[PDB]
Amino acid sequence: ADCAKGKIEFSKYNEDDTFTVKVDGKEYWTSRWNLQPLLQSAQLTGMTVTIKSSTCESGSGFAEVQFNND
Amino acid sequence: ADCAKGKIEFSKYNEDDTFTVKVDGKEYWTSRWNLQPLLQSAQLTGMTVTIKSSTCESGSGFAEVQFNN
Amino acid sequence: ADCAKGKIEFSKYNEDDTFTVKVDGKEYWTSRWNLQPLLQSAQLTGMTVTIKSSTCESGSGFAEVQFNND
Amino acid sequence: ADCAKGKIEFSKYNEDDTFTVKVDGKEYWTSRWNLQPLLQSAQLTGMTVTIKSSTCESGSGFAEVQFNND
Amino acid sequence: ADCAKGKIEFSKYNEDDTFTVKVDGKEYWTSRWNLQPLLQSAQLTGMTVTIKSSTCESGSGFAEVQFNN
Amino acid sequence: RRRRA
Amino acid sequence: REFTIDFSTQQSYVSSLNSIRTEISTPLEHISQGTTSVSVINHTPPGSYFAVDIRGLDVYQARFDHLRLIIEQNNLYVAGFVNTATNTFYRFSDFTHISVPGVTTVSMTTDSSYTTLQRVAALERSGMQISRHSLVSSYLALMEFSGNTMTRDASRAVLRFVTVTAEALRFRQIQREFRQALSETAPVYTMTPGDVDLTLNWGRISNVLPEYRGEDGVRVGRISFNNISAILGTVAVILNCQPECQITGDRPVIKINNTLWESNTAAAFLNRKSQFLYTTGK
Repeated sequence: ADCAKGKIEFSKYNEDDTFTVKVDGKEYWTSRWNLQPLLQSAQLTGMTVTIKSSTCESGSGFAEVQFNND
Repeated sequence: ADCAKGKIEFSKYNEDDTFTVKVDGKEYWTSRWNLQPLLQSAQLTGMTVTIKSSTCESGSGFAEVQFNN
Repeated sequence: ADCAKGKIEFSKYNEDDTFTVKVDGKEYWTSRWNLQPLLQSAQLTGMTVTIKSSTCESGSGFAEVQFNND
Repeated sequence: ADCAKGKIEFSKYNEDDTFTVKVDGKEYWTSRWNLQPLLQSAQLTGMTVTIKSSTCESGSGFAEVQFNND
Repeated sequence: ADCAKGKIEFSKYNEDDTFTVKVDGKEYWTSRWNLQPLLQSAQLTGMTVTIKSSTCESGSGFAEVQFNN
Repeated sequence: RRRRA
Repeated sequence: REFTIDFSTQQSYVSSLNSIRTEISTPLEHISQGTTSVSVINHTPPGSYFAVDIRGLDVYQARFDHLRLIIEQNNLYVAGFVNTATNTFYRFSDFTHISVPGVTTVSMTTDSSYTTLQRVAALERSGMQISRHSLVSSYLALMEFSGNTMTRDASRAVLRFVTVTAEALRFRQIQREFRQALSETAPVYTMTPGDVDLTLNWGRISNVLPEYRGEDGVRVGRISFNNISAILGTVAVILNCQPECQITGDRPVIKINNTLWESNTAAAFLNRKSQFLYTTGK
């Protein structure tokens, strides 16, 4: 499902080494190491990101994300 | 050969561990993690990228790409 | 606990490969390798960060940090 | 020896995971992965780079490069 | 000891995969790979760096450095 | 917030 | 205040835009030549608007003359549109703070985001064509529109009219490219990806250009200016740096090798760790 599409409101490095972003008022975490700098770059530049996951409640995990210029 | 030339319209990391970029209306993907920061940096700075392949094809993989300011 | 919220006043790469930031007048170190470039870019742009740790005295360690848009 | 000094005219990721740059009209490639984002940053910002190698023919390899600002 | 404090005058990736910076007229090298982007970033954005080490003779190694805007 | 017209 | 944008000729159109800019903004000291500048919107209280009467769709004729746009002054957003024949203001859902006396206000369910408008219009801005003929069609669609929810054709009309009014006020590049469609040749303006990217970077540009002091270039995300004539040929009016001025952090710019960079852009490509460690650490 497309869970959220919006700008990153905050990001957080977690104690278990996963990485959280808040998008559309909901928090999503990922364990994909490759995504940590990419998500911070999106936050820094105000990219619209699309979080895709099988559950969309706040606190769900994701491994797929789109980085848009608009 | 040169498959596509232009700025990166969007990028996406997929659940199957591939990284897609859209360039000049066509989507291409790579599984080289080295290329993820290079392509995303190219996206956010507006570099012109040239995707190169042995066999150019929409929806096909690549691992050769030129970067120009 | 949320120990310190503010801009990074300086950062420091340490001989044991940990990484120190000063936030709200207190120094905090982390052994999370991935935080090194993320913290430096936060420092560069004046990003407000929140250091989270079990102890908040200057000299404490952390493995959790939030990157805010304030 | 100093093979080439100037701004990076283009860079290129290669299918064998090497990385090519064109400097002062000559092309050089490196197998050192750490140089890939560093050269990209140099290219983006107009650093003057000096390619250094014991072979300076165009199309040759390198693993030493100096980065200068204006 | 505070070996050197100032702007990075140049940086250099070396054939042995170490990384050299020149600060306040003196050259120092480090073998720590994650310092390579950290130092280049400092060079590009004009940070003041403070090289800290047991020995501070020109051409010596280091693995501690402070970064200030 | 995404760009408004 | 009320202004007219007259589409009769390229002269009348550019003169209209220049008059609006003179009234609502003040030139930057360091990006100004003659009376052509990058100007900063003068501060006004939140909710202040100006009206734009659309004229000249049929060259120099007093017809197709019942459309007015309501523009929030501090940010140049179109808050909605007025049918002056029916005295009805159709107002987007993100502008409930804009009140226009003397009209019947229809508060719409539709918000003014380009994402929403492009979805309802089934029309992407990249590659969108605008001609005099399609502006007449847009006008007729808006005059036929009724109700609280935007239709496809009303949304296409708003996409076209916002591009050639508010976005042209912001960007001399869009003014220059579109105005060719007003000539007797009646060619077609095609909005390019670069045009679209400009509109999407307006707030970031607005935060950076007040710091310009004659550097050899300016870099803001995907946008590059290599000299003052590139700046002036592209940008006309910027925000007074408003929430759109800041994404994160508090540092507008970094000067790198006599180029003025948006600090956030540089930070976003300098936050990479060692490449070998990144790629092997899966």
